[PDB]
Amino acid sequence: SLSTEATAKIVSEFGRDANDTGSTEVQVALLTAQINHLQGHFAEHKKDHHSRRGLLRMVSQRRKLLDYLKRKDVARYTQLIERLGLRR
Amino acid sequence: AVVKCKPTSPGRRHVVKVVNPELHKGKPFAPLLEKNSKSGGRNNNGRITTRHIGGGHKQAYRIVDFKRNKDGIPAVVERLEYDPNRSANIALVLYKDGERRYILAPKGLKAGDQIQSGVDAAIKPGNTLPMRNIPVGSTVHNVEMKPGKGGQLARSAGTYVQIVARDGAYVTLRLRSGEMRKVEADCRATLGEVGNAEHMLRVLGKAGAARWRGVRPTVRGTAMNPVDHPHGGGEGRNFGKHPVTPWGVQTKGKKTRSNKRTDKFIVRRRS
Amino acid sequence: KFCRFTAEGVQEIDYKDIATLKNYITESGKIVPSRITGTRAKYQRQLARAIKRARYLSLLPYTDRHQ
Amino acid sequence: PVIKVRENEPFDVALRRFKRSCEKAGVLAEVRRREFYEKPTTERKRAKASAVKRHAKKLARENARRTRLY
Amino acid sequence: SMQDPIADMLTRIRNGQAANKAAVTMPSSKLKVAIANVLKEEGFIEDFKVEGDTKPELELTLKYFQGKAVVESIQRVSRPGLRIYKRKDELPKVMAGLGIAVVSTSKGVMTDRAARQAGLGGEIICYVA
Amino acid sequence: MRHYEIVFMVHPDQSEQVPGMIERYTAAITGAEGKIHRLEDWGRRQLAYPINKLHKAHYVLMNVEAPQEVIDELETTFRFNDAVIRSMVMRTKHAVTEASPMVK
RNA sequence: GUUUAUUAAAAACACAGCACUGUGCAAACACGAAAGUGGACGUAUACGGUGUGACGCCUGCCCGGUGCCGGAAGGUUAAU
RNA sequence: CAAGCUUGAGUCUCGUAGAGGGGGGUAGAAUUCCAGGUGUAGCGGUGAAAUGCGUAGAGAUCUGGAGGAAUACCGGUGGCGAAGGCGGCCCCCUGGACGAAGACUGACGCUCAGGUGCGAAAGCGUGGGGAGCAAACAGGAUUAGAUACCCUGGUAGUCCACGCCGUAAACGAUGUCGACUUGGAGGUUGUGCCCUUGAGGCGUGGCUUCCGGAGCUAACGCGUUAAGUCGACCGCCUGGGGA
Ligand SMILES: [Mg+2]
Ligand SMILES: [Mg+2]
Ligand SMILES: [Mg+2]
Ligand SMILES: [Mg+2]
Ligand SMILES: [Mg+2]
Ligand SMILES: [Mg+2]
Ligand SMILES: [Mg+2]
Ligand SMILES: [Mg+2]
Ligand SMILES: [Mg+2]
Ligand SMILES: [Mg+2]
Ligand SMILES: [Mg+2]
Ligand SMILES: [Mg+2]
Ligand SMILES: [Mg+2]
Ligand SMILES: [Mg+2]
Ligand SMILES: [Mg+2]
Ligand SMILES: [Mg+2]
Ligand SMILES: [Mg+2]
Ligand SMILES: [Mg+2]
Ligand SMILES: [Mg+2]
Ligand SMILES: [Mg+2]
Ligand SMILES: [Mg+2]
Ligand SMILES: [Mg+2]
Ligand SMILES: [Mg+2]
Ligand SMILES: [Mg+2]
Ligand SMILES: [Mg+2]
Ligand SMILES: [Mg+2]
Ligand SMILES: [Mg+2]
Ligand SMILES: [Mg+2]
Ligand SMILES: [Mg+2]
Repeated sequence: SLSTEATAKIVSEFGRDANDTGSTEVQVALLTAQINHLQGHFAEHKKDHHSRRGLLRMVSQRRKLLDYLKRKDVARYTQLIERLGLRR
Repeated sequence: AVVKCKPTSPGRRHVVKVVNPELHKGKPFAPLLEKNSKSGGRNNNGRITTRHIGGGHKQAYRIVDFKRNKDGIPAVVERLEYDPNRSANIALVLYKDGERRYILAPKGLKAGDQIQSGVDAAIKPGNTLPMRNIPVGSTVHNVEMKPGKGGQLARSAGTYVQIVARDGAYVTLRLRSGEMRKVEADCRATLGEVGNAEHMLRVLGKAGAARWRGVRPTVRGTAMNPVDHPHGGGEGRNFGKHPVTPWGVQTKGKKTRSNKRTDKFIVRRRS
Repeated sequence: KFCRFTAEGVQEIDYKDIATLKNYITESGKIVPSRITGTRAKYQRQLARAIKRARYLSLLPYTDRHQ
Repeated sequence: PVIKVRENEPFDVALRRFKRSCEKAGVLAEVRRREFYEKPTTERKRAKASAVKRHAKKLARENARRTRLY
Repeated sequence: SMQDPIADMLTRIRNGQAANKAAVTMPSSKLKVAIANVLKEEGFIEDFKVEGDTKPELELTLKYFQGKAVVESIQRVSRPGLRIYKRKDELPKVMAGLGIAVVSTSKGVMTDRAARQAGLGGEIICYVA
Repeated sequence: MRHYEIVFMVHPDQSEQVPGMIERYTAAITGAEGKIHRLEDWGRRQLAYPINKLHKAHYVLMNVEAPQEVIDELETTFRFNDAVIRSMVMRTKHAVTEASPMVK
């Protein structure tokens, strides 16, 4: 997973109070950072199906989490997509 | 990278092509080029010695350094090129002082890598140093039989020779054929194996691809005449004699080796 | 359940120690089962790994003879 | 396995010590199971059956004491 | 996942009656309090008291007559997979009148007799006998 | 960074230049910014089993806090060198600075 | 595609694919009384020879006999 | 439809165990061959025999070398993992689970027809490897016959990398989640406090084993990890053959 320093930096830069640690944007940023970091892992060890399922679970949670945010209020979801780089 | 081709036509039905995108596109290094005319299988008498040879496409002999006896100065590889005179690829390596040469491309080496020769070098694919410093069990390539003669052993597309023993003056190594042969310790060999390993995966696809390589078709002996070949003759697809060469030498099983000078070096015959 | 460690609190068996580690191997170089030693499940599990490390480092023999 | 006879030891006790050492080491019991091949399927079957029998015999022995005075 | 608080309450009270529990504590709700009022007005339960500020809990006390439980069968009729709505003249009759069928109507959560007297239907919730 | 523990045996034939090897290794570690905490040679002693037809080797132990790159470089150096027979590397979570049960 | 110019253009040869065998380099082999050359300014993923001939399912049994290889325990055995 | 809330759910901060997965190295036991030395008439095998290996020196013993697979004891109704499955050691990357206390996110929650992915072994293609075991096959043996069980050899296979099928008694013959409903004896792994004089005691969690009360079942049996009473969803069954 992400290192403590990286997680703290992401939480500080994506949280309103820099101490939320669990808000929608913070969770999305953490999941995207983990997925991007594991993208380079799933190129030399393509047979790691015991971690590919975990990555798929993370992707599914992120998608359900983003859909909930979009349904609840489309005012930061559009900004979060542009700021983080997600296709949708 | 082997690429299957679409069956748009006969001849294209069964072709596969080994493609390396890292190969340089354009003219090679002109100063190291030379001339290599097609012999055609004729010796200096006009007689065909090795038949089934002729035609093809024009080639040019590129000077490839098989010795690498420059101790000290480390060089850097710039690009890779396809040598039509061999099955492997040639890396254009330039020294820090202005000097470019062609070296046999190792397996893992790519553009921008650095290689140092001499016997003060470090264990790394591409470096050259005598057997007195190469650790036992290493997979060297381009091995020299005698000091200063040049690399001759395991310099094909994907061949290598593994060291198994070294009792001071002689070092025992297993060649690609599968047999052990003692060599002088002062001989030099490049580290690692040659780069292009998928060469055996290619298939010509059509008869034309063989004429491109420059090999004439081979005619079976049984379809010839008795005067032309021992296997020839008959009122059909008849064959009633042991398979032999056109010059009356047994083909299946007959071991043709009479060199007794180089017999103390061979440890065990290939199996 | 660490019978040999209740009054000591080692909490970590080190392969460097051999004086208090050779008591867990018989004369034939075999580890005495926890059923007999009365060792905790985690302590015996890590002591086995420590003994394996010692055997790799040639601190304890694998067999009695070991020719 | 390695049993060296001490100074001034009778042959009977010297051989008895060797026999006891072999029995404790379990050398004769290892060949009897390594002579043939046992698949993991039947190995786990035997292990489970042995555990169940060992559990049941102990339970029956402990539960049979509080009955049948003599 | 908890998808029917009323069914959970019915299961809890039935299990308490089966296991001879004095009272059954559980998270409460407005509909739970409304159903408990009907259950207490018919003598099926002893009493109940909501306890809590942020997370209210119902603490229903069961009633035991001569050992045997007073309530025989409490069956959830309209479950949140098949809604059942009945008119005023189509209301059920548990044990020909000896049991009740709680019905939530426009005027509140009343019983069969109250609904028939008022002259309006509603949707049933559960049968208590 | 990560804390490592390297214990290596080398041949008795060159048991006089072992301090030179130790000095070179610790110089490389401190150049690669590794905090060496514990280092001690156990001397020459017998082996449990004969290794390479010799029964007495020389033991050296070193607990350091060095980066993975220099740890891999040291492992490759040990593999390349024929003087060192066998080297074991462990990854410890804490920087132990206590004496070995060996040295007493 | 090629094949008997000038009665046979085909089911005849070749073919990519496949199998076996020899070949450690001063390599096997061939032309040469020899030098030397081709193989090849190549190095067992290469070369030569022998079989079948894109591709899908397969190559089942047998060394009695003739070849080939491994062994020199015993018999015979030239020149000397 | 719009506002709220944390009890559902998800996240942070710290530790804990684990044959969880992928990749690379390293060390012995053991089997099989190669070379050498000592050594002579047997070795192997079965209820018994012979095929087989032996005077060309077998088997045995010792030395050195070659190569493959798995890692004796630890090792357990023990652990991990959705399942299949996972067992020397070390390193590199990584998934998952639990607990002490702390704050927010505020229903974001469960299931799932199509769809996708993983998926024992056996099997097929390419390029290698091949020590032992072993289909097919060869010989011996019992038997009326024995195309088998037994014995002597032995190819594919078992091994590696990338590919293809998606089959099992893929079993707990029990689809996922929620809460409710007496107990005893344990196993593993945290955590709080007590004089921790012993694996001393009192509580609280996660996984799992055995017995058993009520209840259920045609019975066996399940029985807080229900096959006890429910709620949400999917799949399947409607006589045996034909299939
Ligand atoms: Mg040819
Ligand atoms: Mg051909
Ligand atoms: Mg013909
Ligand atoms: Mg002619
Ligand atoms: Mg002739
Ligand atoms: Mg003919
Ligand atoms: Mg003819
Ligand atoms: Mg004919
Ligand atoms: Mg004939
Ligand atoms: Mg002839
Ligand atoms: Mg035509
Ligand atoms: Mg014509
Ligand atoms: Mg020549
Ligand atoms: Mg033909
Ligand atoms: Mg064919
Ligand atoms: Mg045939
Ligand atoms: Mg014969
Ligand atoms: Mg002969
Ligand atoms: Mg982890
Ligand atoms: Mg489906
Ligand atoms: Mg398989
Ligand atoms: Mg066999
Ligand atoms: Mg057999
Ligand atoms: Mg295969
Ligand atoms: Mg099925
Ligand atoms: Mg089933
Ligand atoms: Mg699901
Ligand atoms: Mg589990
Ligand atoms: Mg029971």
